[PDB]
Amino acid sequence: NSNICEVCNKWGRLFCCDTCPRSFHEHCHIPSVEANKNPWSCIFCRIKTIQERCPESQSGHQESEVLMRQMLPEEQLKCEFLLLKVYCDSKSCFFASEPYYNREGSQGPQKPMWLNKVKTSLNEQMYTRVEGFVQDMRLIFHNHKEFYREDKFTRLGIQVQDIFEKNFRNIFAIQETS
Ligand SMILES: [Zn+2]
Ligand SMILES: [Zn+2]
Ligand SMILES: [Zn+2]
Repeated sequence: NSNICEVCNKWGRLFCCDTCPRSFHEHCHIPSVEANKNPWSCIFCRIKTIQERCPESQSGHQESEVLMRQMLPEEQLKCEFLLLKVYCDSKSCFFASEPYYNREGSQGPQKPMWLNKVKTSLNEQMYTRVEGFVQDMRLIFHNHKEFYREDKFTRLGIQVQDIFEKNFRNIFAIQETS
């Protein structure tokens, strides 16, 4: 197994996947690494199994159809994994914890949002459809773009949004377009 956490790339107290060589800190894995279960399979393995059981799940989909899906167990897992993929980028640190807004010439957003809040919301089963999760994720970056205006710091929002969107299209097998 790897000797660093797959998500944050640090060593420490790691839990090892029994079906691939990845390792995780307890609260870096999403959901948090389970108390027992021997063997244990990580989220990357669980996602791979879904695809393998239903190869046609990788045929292309319309975003509008994906968003309206109810958050049954497999859609819940896919959103957990998509959230994890954003945390895997080190630039996610800027969007992880609750922000605050005091900048000359800007007003804070009406509805602040951050990754840890989405993480809690998923854990507490607060989203009933995929749309709920995706709207909150996109809101994180949209709030950032609006607040930071012409500062070059706006680019961090663009960059982390691109990681989100690429992973969304991959995980949910969105039909490729130009
Ligand atoms: Zn970690
Ligand atoms: Zn694994
Ligand atoms: Zn099938």
